[PDB]
Amino acid sequence: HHAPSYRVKRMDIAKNDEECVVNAAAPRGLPGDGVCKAVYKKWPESFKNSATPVGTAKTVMCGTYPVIHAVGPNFSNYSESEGDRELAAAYREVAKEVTRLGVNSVAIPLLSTGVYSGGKDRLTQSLNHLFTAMDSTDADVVIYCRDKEWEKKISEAIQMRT
Ligand SMILES: Nc1ncnc2c1ncn2[C@@H]1O[C@H](COP(=O)(O)OP(=O)(O)OC[C@H]2O[C@@H](O)[C@H](O)[C@@H]2O)[C@@H](O)[C@H]1O
Repeated sequence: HHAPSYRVKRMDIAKNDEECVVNAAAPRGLPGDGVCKAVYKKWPESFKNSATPVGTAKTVMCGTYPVIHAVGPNFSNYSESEGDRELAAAYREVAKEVTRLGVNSVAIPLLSTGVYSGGKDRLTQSLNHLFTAMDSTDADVVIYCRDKEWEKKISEAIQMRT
């Protein structure tokens, strides 16, 4: 009867202490410069056939460690309304994969808030879609970020719901 939790840590997600990781991935499965740079350095084997459409997630094992490649929309290319829909959908697929995998915990970044943000601050938009998808799972969720002001805002959002 474990109590599922949310936490946020400001550090490289490749150093996570959870049972699986979510990559903020690209649709063609190519290595990138954000989270995906770290994921490719740490779990390169998980990039075999990791390509998957925008708005979806695809899990590839590195050994027995699952890497869930979730592809948020690039808001430079999508309208605000369609990009919002694809971002929500990518997180829904993450929740389904976390559940299917049976893991007790997952390390997760904020999708579409960096390289794919279209130059806008999307912390709240992305975090709220994360909660909408993950709230109904019972895995411990650890959100990884790099910006010190974002850490505070994410922490505040978590705490105000408890
Ligand atoms: N190693 C990291 N650990 C934790 N957070 C990180 C890390 N690297 C970046 N971040 C932060 O994670 C959030 C998501 O940013 P991106 O990784 O750039 O993801 P996204 O906006 O979804 O862009 C995906 C695209 O970037 C490429 O890396 C990827 O291959 C894809 O083409 C941002 O707030 C970013 O500052």
